[PDB]
Amino acid sequence: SMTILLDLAPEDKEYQSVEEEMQSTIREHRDGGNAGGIFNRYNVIRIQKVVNKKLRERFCHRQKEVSEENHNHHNERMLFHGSPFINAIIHKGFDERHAYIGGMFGAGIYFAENSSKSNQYVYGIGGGTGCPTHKDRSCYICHRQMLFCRVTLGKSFLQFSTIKMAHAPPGHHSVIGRPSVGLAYAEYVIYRGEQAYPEYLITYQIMKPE
Ligand SMILES: Cc1cc(N2CCN(C)[C@@H](C)C2)ncc1-c1ccc(-c2nc3c(CO)cccc3c(=O)[nH]2)cc1
Ligand SMILES: [Zn+2]
Repeated sequence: SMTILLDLAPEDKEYQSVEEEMQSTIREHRDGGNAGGIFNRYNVIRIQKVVNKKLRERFCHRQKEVSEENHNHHNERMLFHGSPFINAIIHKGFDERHAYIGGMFGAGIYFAENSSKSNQYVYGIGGGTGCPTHKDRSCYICHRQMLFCRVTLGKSFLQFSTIKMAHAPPGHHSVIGRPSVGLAYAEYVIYRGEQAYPEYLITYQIMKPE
């Protein structure tokens, strides 16, 4: 459906809040930077607010159903999502028919509290072949994009190791993978696309350390 992208000004508190969450949640990955590249900082190019009436309608309708099953609590969290399918997401919304089958919690839609974890999926699973132009997973030239999303978690089912599932457990609305001594970083899983709204579209580069 019809999507409008509104540019946030770098001087605005809103743009600054999104960049602060993005920059401050960067951490070192176990693959030594193979999937997302080697960097300790991003160069934020643009931050846009995604406006889509039909997506907002579907998200708000689902929030009400979740609230009803969760003592009138949405349990909403702002979380990162990196994907080669950014264009489809901002126009058509998140779709569980395009879930990550290979995911450690089964065929769900995966979100991160660490921007660096989502950066590992911008070009595909495991970084795929990298940027389309230079076939480089650590490309410092190409402008990357990721989303900072409103995610309705409702009643979360907490897990610490791999358990493949198709849907959240009975009475639950999401699955959370927690880090332990185990997972390196937390993973947030929804099994219904309408439980996430792609609120912010961030255009950035990973920065090559000096
Ligand atoms: C589902 C899929 C198919 C595909 N394909 C292209 C080639 N082909 C067209 C098909 C084979 C299909 N490429 C990428 C994805 C995909 C996209 C994003 C993620 C993703 N995962 C995350 C995780 C998983 O642990 C944790 C934390 C955060 C994230 C995150 O932000 N994003 C996973 C997979
Ligand atoms: Zn490139």
